[PDB]
Amino acid sequence: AIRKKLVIVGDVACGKTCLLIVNSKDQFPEVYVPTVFENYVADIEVDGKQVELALWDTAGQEDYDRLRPLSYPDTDVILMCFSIDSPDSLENIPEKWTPEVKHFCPNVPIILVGNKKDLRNDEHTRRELAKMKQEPVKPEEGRDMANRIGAFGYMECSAKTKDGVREVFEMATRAALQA
Ligand SMILES: Nc1nc2c(ncn2[C@@H]2O[C@H](COP(=O)(O)OP(=O)(O)O)[C@@H](O)[C@H]2O)c(=O)[nH]1
Ligand SMILES: [Mg+2]
Repeated sequence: AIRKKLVIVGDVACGKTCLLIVNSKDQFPEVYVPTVFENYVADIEVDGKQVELALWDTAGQEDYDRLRPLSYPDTDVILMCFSIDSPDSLENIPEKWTPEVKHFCPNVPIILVGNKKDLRNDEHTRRELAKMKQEPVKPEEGRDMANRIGAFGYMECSAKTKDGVREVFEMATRAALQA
């Protein structure tokens, strides 16, 4: 079996841990975990190709800026996340996440992921953003950002509804295998 390491980064609350936890065989309600603390492994076949992806979660706060790089050694693919209900989280993609990842993970492919796709048409989300004269991120904005940062691809998903989640991890596996 081919062994690859994946790291997920992005602002706190943008859905990183939930995205990884969709893959987990075992589930544990009413426990909030800042990061996946167990050795969670994704088993993905890509055209008769048994690949095991170790999934590494990260803490996005500024307080962890000096310890977060402990997660980066020997990474094979990055999931770089923002959330579609948070224009601020997209702004931090070029300003914080891209230079940090390119520095610690040189030449490692980046999948840019827009999380919480279910919230784009959600009435409450629309109202909360609208009161500050904001709106959910549009797909064209994610595509434009993937171009600016040189990402391998841009994909949208919802850990809540599960839409797009498979594609994220299958594309991350395809990315990890090119090197
Ligand atoms: N509506 C919706 N909420 C989500 C989704 N993913 C995560 N959440 C919620 O967003 C909050 C933060 O998620 P979490 O995975 O802990 O974010 P992290 O800080 O990036 O790890 C939690 O309350 C989740 O229930 C999603 O796809 N859709
Ligand atoms: Mg988390």
